[PDB]
Amino acid sequence: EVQLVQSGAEVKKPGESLKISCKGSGYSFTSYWIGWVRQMPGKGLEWMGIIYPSDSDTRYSPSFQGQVTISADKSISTAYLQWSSLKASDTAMYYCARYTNWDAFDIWGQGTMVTVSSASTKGPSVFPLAPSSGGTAALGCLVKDYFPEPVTVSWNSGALTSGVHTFPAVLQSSGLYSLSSVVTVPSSSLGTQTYICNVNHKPSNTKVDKRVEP
Amino acid sequence: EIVLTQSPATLSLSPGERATLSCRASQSVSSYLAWYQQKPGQAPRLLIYDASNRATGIPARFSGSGSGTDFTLTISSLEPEDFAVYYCQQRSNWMFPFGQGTKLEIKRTVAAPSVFIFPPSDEQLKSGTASVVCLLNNFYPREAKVQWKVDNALQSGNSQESVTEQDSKDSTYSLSSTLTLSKADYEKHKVYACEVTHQGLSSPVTKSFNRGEC
Repeated sequence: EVQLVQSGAEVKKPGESLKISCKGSGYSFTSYWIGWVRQMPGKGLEWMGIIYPSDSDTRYSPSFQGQVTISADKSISTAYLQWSSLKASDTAMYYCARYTNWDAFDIWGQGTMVTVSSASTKGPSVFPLAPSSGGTAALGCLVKDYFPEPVTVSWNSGALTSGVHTFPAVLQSSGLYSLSSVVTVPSSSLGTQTYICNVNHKPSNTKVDKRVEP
Repeated sequence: EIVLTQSPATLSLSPGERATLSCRASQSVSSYLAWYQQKPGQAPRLLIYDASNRATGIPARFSGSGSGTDFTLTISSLEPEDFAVYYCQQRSNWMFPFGQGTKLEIKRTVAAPSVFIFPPSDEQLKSGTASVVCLLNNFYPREAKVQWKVDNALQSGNSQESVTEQDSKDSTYSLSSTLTLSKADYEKHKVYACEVTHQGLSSPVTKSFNRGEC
Protein backbone atom coordinates (compact mmCIF):
# COMPACT_ATOMS: atom_id res chain seq x y z
CA GLU A 1 0.00 0.00 0.00
CA VAL A 2 1.40 3.40 -1.00
CA GLN A 3 1.24 5.80 1.98
CA LEU A 4 2.68 8.91 3.63
CA VAL A 5 2.63 8.86 7.47
CA GLN A 6 3.24 12.13 9.29
CA SER A 7 4.51 12.79 12.85
CA GLY A 8 2.11 13.54 15.74
CA ALA A 9 0.40 16.77 16.80
CA GLU A 10 2.62 19.48 18.23
CA VAL A 11 1.93 22.25 20.73
CA LYS A 12 4.55 25.03 20.91
CA LYS A 13 5.15 28.66 21.87
CA PRO A 14 6.18 31.49 19.50
CA GLY A 15 9.91 31.62 18.84
CA GLU A 16 10.41 27.86 19.33
CA SER A 17 11.94 25.78 16.57
CA LEU A 18 10.03 22.78 15.21
CA LYS A 19 10.67 20.03 12.67
CA ILE A 20 7.81 17.74 11.53
CA SER A 21 8.22 14.65 9.34
CA CYS A 22 6.53 12.79 6.48
CA LYS A 23 7.55 9.12 6.00
CA GLY A 24 6.90 7.39 2.66
CA SER A 25 6.09 3.67 2.36
CA GLY A 26 5.14 1.14 -0.31
CA TYR A 27 7.05 2.95 -3.09
CA SER A 28 10.43 4.33 -4.25
CA PHE A 29 10.55 7.61 -2.20
CA THR A 30 13.58 8.94 -4.06
CA SER A 31 11.61 8.95 -7.36
CA TYR A 32 8.70 11.39 -6.60
CA TRP A 33 8.45 15.05 -5.55
CA ILE A 34 6.91 15.69 -2.10
CA GLY A 35 4.87 18.84 -1.50
CA TRP A 36 3.88 20.54 1.78
CA VAL A 37 0.43 22.18 2.11
CA ARG A 38 -0.91 24.30 4.99
CA GLN A 39 -4.52 24.52 6.13
CA MET A 40 -5.25 27.21 8.74
CA PRO A 41 -8.35 26.70 10.96
CA GLY A 42 -11.55 27.24 8.94
CA LYS A 43 -9.49 28.04 5.80
CA GLY A 44 -8.61 26.33 2.49
CA LEU A 45 -5.39 24.70 1.22
CA GLU A 46 -2.20 26.64 0.51
CA TRP A 47 0.85 25.14 -1.18
CA MET A 48 4.09 25.91 0.74
CA GLY A 49 6.82 24.18 -1.21
CA ILE A 50 8.10 21.02 -2.86
CA ILE A 51 11.24 18.87 -2.84
CA TYR A 52 12.69 16.19 -5.08
CA PRO A 53 14.22 13.71 -2.60
CA SER A 54 16.84 12.41 -5.06
CA ASP A 55 18.95 15.64 -5.12
CA SER A 56 16.98 17.79 -2.57
CA ASP A 57 16.02 20.26 -5.37
CA THR A 58 13.58 22.49 -3.43
CA ARG A 59 11.09 25.15 -4.60
CA TYR A 60 9.06 27.37 -2.28
CA SER A 61 5.99 29.49 -2.73
CA PRO A 62 6.92 33.24 -2.49
CA SER A 63 4.72 33.49 0.65
CA PHE A 64 6.87 30.83 2.45
CA GLN A 65 10.37 31.44 0.99
CA GLY A 66 12.77 32.29 3.86
CA GLN A 67 10.15 31.48 6.53
CA VAL A 68 10.36 27.63 6.52
CA THR A 69 12.93 25.04 5.39
CA ILE A 70 11.89 21.92 3.45
CA SER A 71 14.37 19.08 3.46
CA ALA A 72 14.54 15.29 2.92
CA ASP A 73 16.55 12.29 4.04
CA LYS A 74 16.04 9.94 1.06
CA SER A 75 17.91 7.17 2.94
CA ILE A 76 14.96 6.78 5.38
CA SER A 77 12.17 7.91 2.93
CA THR A 78 11.43 11.02 5.02
CA ALA A 79 10.64 14.60 4.07
CA TYR A 80 10.67 17.38 6.67
CA LEU A 81 9.19 20.85 7.19
CA GLN A 82 10.94 23.07 9.73
CA TRP A 83 10.60 26.49 11.34
CA SER A 84 13.45 28.14 13.28
CA SER A 85 10.94 30.55 14.96
CA LEU A 86 7.23 29.58 15.11
CA LYS A 87 4.59 32.34 14.91
CA ALA A 88 1.08 32.16 16.43
CA SER A 89 -0.19 32.38 12.78
CA ASP A 90 1.65 29.10 11.98
CA THR A 91 -1.22 27.34 13.92
CA ALA A 92 -2.55 25.05 11.17
CA MET A 93 -2.88 21.48 9.89
CA TYR A 94 0.12 20.60 7.66
CA TYR A 95 -0.10 17.91 4.96
CA CYS A 96 2.62 16.30 2.91
CA ALA A 97 1.62 14.86 -0.47
CA ARG A 98 3.27 12.91 -3.30
CA TYR A 99 3.37 14.82 -6.61
CA THR A 100 3.33 12.85 -9.91
CA ASN A 101 3.98 13.49 -13.64
CA TRP A 102 0.15 13.75 -13.89
CA ASP A 103 0.59 17.20 -12.17
CA ALA A 104 -1.41 16.05 -9.16
CA PHE A 105 -0.89 15.13 -5.49
CA ASP A 106 -2.02 11.47 -5.74
CA ILE A 107 -1.27 10.32 -2.15
CA TRP A 108 -1.63 12.49 0.97
CA GLY A 109 -0.35 12.19 4.53
CA GLN A 110 -2.92 12.19 7.38
CA GLY A 111 -1.86 15.69 8.50
CA THR A 112 0.10 17.04 11.45
CA MET A 113 -1.69 19.61 13.61
CA VAL A 114 0.66 22.35 14.88
CA THR A 115 -0.72 24.71 17.58
CA VAL A 116 1.41 27.76 18.42
CA SER A 117 0.49 29.95 21.39
CA SER A 118 2.12 32.07 24.12
CA ALA A 119 -0.25 30.35 26.61
CA SER A 120 0.89 27.51 28.86
CA THR A 121 -1.20 24.39 29.71
CA LYS A 122 -4.25 25.43 31.69
CA GLY A 123 -7.51 23.82 32.80
CA PRO A 124 -10.83 25.52 31.99
CA SER A 125 -13.01 27.64 34.25
CA VAL A 126 -16.59 26.35 33.86
CA PHE A 127 -19.56 28.80 34.25
CA PRO A 128 -23.32 28.11 34.10
CA LEU A 129 -25.56 29.25 31.19
CA ALA A 130 -28.56 29.11 33.54
CA PRO A 131 -32.10 28.39 32.34
CA SER A 132 -34.38 31.41 32.94
CA SER A 133 -43.00 31.65 26.69
CA GLY A 134 -42.91 28.16 25.15
CA GLY A 135 -42.50 24.61 26.42
CA THR A 136 -38.71 24.56 25.84
CA ALA A 137 -35.87 25.93 27.93
CA ALA A 138 -32.15 26.18 27.05
CA LEU A 139 -29.27 25.77 29.49
CA GLY A 140 -25.52 25.03 29.30
CA CYS A 141 -21.95 25.47 30.44
CA LEU A 142 -19.41 27.99 29.27
CA VAL A 143 -15.98 26.25 29.26
CA LYS A 144 -13.56 29.14 29.19
CA ASP A 145 -9.82 29.92 29.17
CA TYR A 146 -8.23 26.51 28.65
CA PHE A 147 -5.22 25.39 26.63
CA PRO A 148 -4.52 23.39 24.57
CA GLU A 149 -7.35 21.52 22.83
CA PRO A 150 -9.27 19.35 23.43
CA VAL A 151 -11.91 19.34 26.14
CA THR A 152 -14.77 16.83 26.18
CA VAL A 153 -18.24 17.65 27.55
CA SER A 154 -20.97 15.20 28.42
CA TRP A 155 -24.26 15.87 30.27
CA ASN A 156 -25.47 13.81 33.30
CA SER A 157 -22.55 11.33 32.80
CA GLY A 158 -23.66 10.56 29.24
CA ALA A 159 -27.34 9.91 30.09
CA LEU A 160 -28.41 13.23 28.44
CA THR A 161 -27.53 13.34 24.70
CA SER A 162 -30.70 14.51 22.89
CA GLY A 163 -30.74 18.24 22.20
CA VAL A 164 -27.05 18.67 23.18
CA HIS A 165 -24.82 20.94 21.05
CA THR A 166 -21.19 21.38 22.05
CA PHE A 167 -19.69 24.15 19.93
CA PRO A 168 -16.29 23.98 18.26
CA ALA A 169 -13.72 25.82 20.41
CA VAL A 170 -12.75 29.33 19.38
CA LEU A 171 -9.22 30.62 20.09
CA GLN A 172 -9.62 33.88 21.98
CA SER A 173 -7.19 36.85 21.56
CA SER A 174 -5.54 35.76 24.87
CA GLY A 175 -4.31 32.54 23.24
CA LEU A 176 -6.73 30.46 25.37
CA TYR A 177 -9.71 28.49 23.97
CA SER A 178 -13.36 28.80 24.94
CA LEU A 179 -16.56 27.02 24.00
CA SER A 180 -20.13 26.56 25.22
CA SER A 181 -22.07 23.27 25.40
CA VAL A 182 -25.85 23.78 25.49
CA VAL A 183 -28.94 21.58 25.76
CA THR A 184 -32.66 22.28 25.20
CA VAL A 185 -35.01 20.56 27.66
CA PRO A 186 -38.76 20.74 28.53
CA SER A 187 -39.25 23.89 30.68
CA SER A 188 -41.49 21.72 32.96
CA SER A 189 -38.44 19.54 33.85
CA LEU A 190 -36.44 22.47 35.40
CA GLY A 191 -37.93 22.01 38.89
CA THR A 192 -37.54 18.22 38.81
CA GLN A 193 -34.42 17.24 36.80
CA THR A 194 -30.78 17.86 37.80
CA TYR A 195 -28.47 19.02 34.92
CA ILE A 196 -24.71 18.58 35.26
CA CYS A 197 -22.07 19.19 32.59
CA ASN A 198 -19.02 16.89 32.91
CA VAL A 199 -15.97 18.66 31.53
CA ASN A 200 -12.66 16.84 30.98
CA HIS A 201 -9.35 18.49 29.97
CA LYS A 202 -6.70 15.70 29.71
CA PRO A 203 -3.66 18.03 29.05
CA SER A 204 -4.07 19.62 32.55
CA ASN A 205 -5.59 16.51 34.22
CA THR A 206 -8.67 18.66 35.09
CA LYS A 207 -12.17 17.24 35.49
CA VAL A 208 -15.10 19.45 36.58
CA ASP A 209 -18.78 18.47 37.08
CA LYS A 210 -20.82 21.72 37.08
CA ARG A 211 -24.43 21.69 38.35
CA VAL A 212 -26.50 24.13 36.27
CA GLU A 213 -29.48 25.43 38.23
CA PRO A 214 -32.30 27.80 37.17
CA GLU B 1 0.79 33.84 -10.90
CA ILE B 2 -2.70 32.53 -11.81
CA VAL B 3 -5.82 32.66 -9.62
CA LEU B 4 -8.37 29.78 -9.56
CA THR B 5 -11.95 30.92 -8.81
CA GLN B 6 -14.38 28.28 -7.65
CA SER B 7 -18.13 28.66 -7.75
CA PRO B 8 -20.51 28.50 -6.06
CA ALA B 9 -18.86 28.95 -2.57
CA THR B 10 -21.62 26.66 -1.17
CA LEU B 11 -23.57 24.25 -3.36
CA SER B 12 -26.71 23.06 -1.51
CA LEU B 13 -28.22 19.80 -2.81
CA SER B 14 -29.68 16.48 -1.58
CA PRO B 15 -28.44 12.87 -1.96
CA GLY B 16 -29.80 11.55 -5.29
CA GLU B 17 -29.29 14.90 -7.08
CA ARG B 18 -26.76 15.87 -9.75
CA ALA B 19 -23.98 18.31 -8.70
CA THR B 20 -21.97 20.66 -10.98
CA LEU B 21 -19.01 22.57 -9.54
CA SER B 22 -17.01 25.20 -11.42
CA CYS B 23 -13.32 26.25 -11.37
CA ARG B 24 -12.13 29.14 -13.59
CA ALA B 25 -8.46 30.00 -14.09
CA SER B 26 -7.43 33.69 -14.51
CA GLN B 27 -4.97 32.64 -17.26
CA SER B 28 -4.74 29.56 -19.46
CA VAL B 29 -1.71 27.37 -18.70
CA SER B 30 -0.42 23.98 -20.06
CA SER B 31 -0.19 22.19 -16.70
CA TYR B 32 -2.88 19.58 -15.77
CA LEU B 33 -5.80 20.66 -13.62
CA ALA B 34 -6.79 18.42 -10.68
CA TRP B 35 -9.76 18.22 -8.25
CA TYR B 36 -9.45 17.17 -4.58
CA GLN B 37 -12.13 16.17 -2.10
CA GLN B 38 -11.79 16.88 1.65
CA LYS B 39 -14.36 15.09 3.82
CA PRO B 40 -15.04 16.52 7.32
CA GLY B 41 -12.12 15.82 9.69
CA GLN B 42 -10.06 14.06 6.98
CA ALA B 43 -7.07 14.83 4.76
CA PRO B 44 -7.76 15.85 1.13
CA ARG B 45 -7.65 13.15 -1.55
CA LEU B 46 -7.21 13.26 -5.31
CA LEU B 47 -10.48 12.83 -7.21
CA ILE B 48 -9.71 13.91 -10.81
CA TYR B 49 -6.43 14.51 -12.67
CA ASP B 50 -5.84 16.32 -16.03
CA ALA B 51 -9.44 17.74 -15.85
CA SER B 52 -11.33 14.50 -16.70
CA ASN B 53 -9.59 11.37 -15.39
CA ARG B 54 -10.81 9.62 -12.25
CA ALA B 55 -8.07 8.83 -9.76
CA THR B 56 -7.61 5.21 -8.47
CA GLY B 57 -10.67 3.93 -6.58
CA ILE B 58 -12.85 6.99 -7.35
CA PRO B 59 -16.43 5.94 -8.16
CA ALA B 60 -17.98 6.27 -11.67
CA ARG B 61 -20.48 8.95 -10.51
CA PHE B 62 -17.58 11.50 -10.56
CA SER B 63 -16.61 13.04 -13.86
CA GLY B 64 -14.76 16.15 -15.01
CA SER B 65 -14.50 18.30 -18.11
CA GLY B 66 -13.32 21.62 -19.46
CA SER B 67 -10.50 23.23 -21.33
CA GLY B 68 -8.81 26.60 -21.64
CA THR B 69 -9.76 28.39 -18.45
CA ASP B 70 -13.20 26.80 -17.64
CA PHE B 71 -13.34 23.52 -15.73
CA THR B 72 -16.24 21.59 -14.26
CA LEU B 73 -16.60 18.70 -11.78
CA THR B 74 -19.85 16.68 -11.95
CA ILE B 75 -21.31 14.09 -9.55
CA SER B 76 -24.18 12.36 -11.44
CA SER B 77 -26.13 11.34 -8.36
CA LEU B 78 -25.00 12.39 -4.89
CA GLU B 79 -24.31 9.94 -2.07
CA PRO B 80 -24.18 11.08 1.60
CA GLU B 81 -20.35 10.58 1.65
CA ASP B 82 -20.03 13.16 -1.20
CA PHE B 83 -21.04 16.10 1.09
CA ALA B 84 -17.57 17.53 1.56
CA VAL B 85 -15.34 20.49 0.41
CA TYR B 86 -13.89 20.32 -3.16
CA TYR B 87 -10.77 22.17 -4.30
CA CYS B 88 -9.24 22.60 -7.76
CA GLN B 89 -5.45 23.04 -8.32
CA GLN B 90 -3.36 23.92 -11.40
CA ARG B 91 0.38 24.59 -11.45
CA SER B 92 1.66 27.93 -12.84
CA ASN B 93 5.37 27.26 -13.72
CA TRP B 94 6.78 26.56 -10.20
CA MET B 95 3.77 28.04 -8.21
CA PHE B 96 0.85 25.81 -7.19
CA PRO B 97 -2.38 27.80 -6.53
CA PHE B 98 -5.49 26.10 -5.21
CA GLY B 99 -9.04 27.40 -5.66
CA GLN B 100 -10.74 28.67 -2.44
CA GLY B 101 -12.99 25.56 -2.31
CA THR B 102 -16.71 24.78 -2.73
CA LYS B 103 -18.65 23.29 0.18
CA LEU B 104 -21.24 20.71 -0.94
CA GLU B 105 -23.87 20.91 1.82
CA ILE B 106 -27.23 19.15 2.44
CA LYS B 107 -30.23 21.18 1.32
CA ARG B 108 -33.28 20.79 3.53
CA THR B 109 -36.34 23.05 4.02
CA VAL B 110 -35.83 26.47 5.61
CA ALA B 111 -35.92 26.35 9.46
CA ALA B 112 -35.91 29.52 11.60
CA PRO B 113 -33.65 29.40 14.71
CA SER B 114 -34.96 29.41 18.29
CA VAL B 115 -33.03 32.26 19.97
CA PHE B 116 -31.89 32.34 23.60
CA ILE B 117 -29.80 34.86 25.55
CA PHE B 118 -27.76 34.12 28.67
CA PRO B 119 -26.48 36.84 31.00
CA PRO B 120 -23.00 36.36 32.55
CA SER B 121 -22.95 34.35 35.78
CA ASP B 122 -22.15 36.10 39.09
CA GLU B 123 -19.23 33.60 39.54
CA GLN B 124 -17.68 34.88 36.27
CA LEU B 125 -18.34 38.56 37.19
CA LYS B 126 -16.37 38.10 40.43
CA SER B 127 -13.28 37.27 38.28
CA GLY B 128 -13.45 40.60 36.37
CA THR B 129 -14.98 39.41 33.05
CA ALA B 130 -18.55 39.19 31.64
CA SER B 131 -19.44 36.82 28.75
CA VAL B 132 -22.98 37.24 27.38
CA VAL B 133 -24.01 34.26 25.21
CA CYS B 134 -26.58 34.26 22.42
CA LEU B 135 -27.72 30.88 21.08
CA LEU B 136 -29.35 30.31 17.64
CA ASN B 137 -30.59 26.71 17.64
CA ASN B 138 -31.45 24.30 14.74
CA PHE B 139 -31.68 26.65 11.78
CA TYR B 140 -31.23 26.29 7.97
CA PRO B 141 -29.68 27.81 5.79
CA ARG B 142 -26.39 28.56 7.61
CA GLU B 143 -26.42 32.28 6.73
CA ALA B 144 -27.39 34.32 9.77
CA LYS B 145 -26.58 37.83 10.96
CA VAL B 146 -26.16 38.27 14.72
CA GLN B 147 -25.83 41.83 16.03
CA TRP B 148 -25.13 42.86 19.63
CA LYS B 149 -26.74 46.01 21.04
CA VAL B 150 -25.85 47.46 24.44
CA ASP B 151 -28.35 50.23 25.42
CA ASN B 152 -29.55 50.23 21.76
CA ALA B 153 -25.99 50.95 20.47
CA LEU B 154 -24.52 48.55 17.87
CA GLN B 155 -21.40 46.64 19.02
CA SER B 156 -18.31 45.78 16.97
CA GLY B 157 -15.02 43.92 17.64
CA ASN B 158 -16.07 42.51 21.04
CA SER B 159 -17.82 39.26 20.03
CA GLN B 160 -16.96 35.86 18.54
CA GLU B 161 -19.16 33.21 16.87
CA SER B 162 -18.90 29.46 16.69
CA VAL B 163 -21.08 27.29 14.38
CA THR B 164 -21.66 23.57 14.54
CA GLU B 165 -21.30 21.32 11.47
CA GLN B 166 -24.59 20.31 9.80
CA ASP B 167 -26.51 17.90 12.06
CA SER B 168 -26.29 14.26 10.79
CA LYS B 169 -29.98 13.66 11.59
CA ASP B 170 -31.90 16.93 10.85
CA SER B 171 -29.38 18.86 8.65
CA THR B 172 -29.64 22.09 10.68
CA TYR B 173 -26.87 24.34 12.14
CA SER B 174 -26.58 25.84 15.62
CA LEU B 175 -24.58 28.94 16.44
CA SER B 176 -23.25 30.67 19.52
CA SER B 177 -22.30 34.36 19.63
CA THR B 178 -20.39 35.45 22.75
CA LEU B 179 -20.00 39.14 23.70
CA THR B 180 -17.02 39.66 26.07
CA LEU B 181 -16.79 42.78 28.26
CA SER B 182 -14.77 43.72 31.36
CA LYS B 183 -16.81 43.69 34.62
CA ALA B 184 -16.62 47.54 34.85
CA ASP B 185 -17.95 48.06 31.29
CA TYR B 186 -20.70 45.44 31.87
CA GLU B 187 -21.95 47.28 35.00
CA LYS B 188 -21.89 50.69 33.23
CA HIS B 189 -24.74 49.57 30.88
CA LYS B 190 -28.30 48.29 31.33
CA VAL B 191 -29.87 46.54 28.29
CA TYR B 192 -28.09 43.64 26.59
CA ALA B 193 -29.61 42.53 23.29
CA CYS B 194 -28.86 39.91 20.63
CA GLU B 195 -30.55 40.61 17.23
CA VAL B 196 -30.89 37.73 14.72
CA THR B 197 -31.64 38.07 10.97
CA HIS B 198 -32.38 34.82 9.14
CA GLN B 199 -34.37 33.76 6.03
CA GLY B 200 -36.78 31.71 8.15
CA LEU B 201 -37.91 34.72 10.21
CA SER B 202 -40.31 37.31 8.66
CA SER B 203 -38.49 40.04 10.65
CA PRO B 204 -35.26 40.08 12.80
CA VAL B 205 -35.75 38.58 16.29
CA THR B 206 -34.17 40.06 19.41
CA LYS B 207 -33.59 38.37 22.75
CA SER B 208 -32.60 40.75 25.54
CA PHE B 209 -32.29 41.36 29.30
CA ASN B 210 -31.89 44.30 31.72
CA ARG B 211 -28.70 43.66 33.79
CA GLY B 212 -29.34 42.34 37.33
CA GLU B 213 -32.98 41.21 36.97
CA CYS B 214 -34.62 37.88 37.96
